[PDB]
Amino acid sequence: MDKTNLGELINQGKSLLDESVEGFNVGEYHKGAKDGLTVEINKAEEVFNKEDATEEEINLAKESLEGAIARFNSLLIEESTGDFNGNGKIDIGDLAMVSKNIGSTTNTSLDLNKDGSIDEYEISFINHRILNLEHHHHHH
Repeated sequence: MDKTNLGELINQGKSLLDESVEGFNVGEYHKGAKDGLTVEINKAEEVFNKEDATEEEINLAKESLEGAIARFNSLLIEESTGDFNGNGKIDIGDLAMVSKNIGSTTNTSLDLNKDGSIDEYEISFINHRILNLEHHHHHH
């Protein structure tokens, strides 16, 4: 069963984008995700079922398949992206960590989306988590 790299990287691909949704919190990404993970598909599926999807197209189509899904996977406000500082703190990372670079493709370690640019996609969660963090007095 050829097209392994494809059928193995795409099966989940079209199932990810079709499972995920652009929203603004855990389980939903901001925007620009539905494309990447699909762009790899549009380019992969065309290979998955391609005839020349031999030794030339597979690896050629798996490239973005192994790097595009890995991206979108952390686009839906990574189930645990809240840890912007990377040490375990969700309160200032929005007004000190993420908002700091905003639009930087070097510090993707704390981008709810991981689109390589601290933008709205990365503020969505905190912006909400901050407000609806507690209802007693303060502190987590």
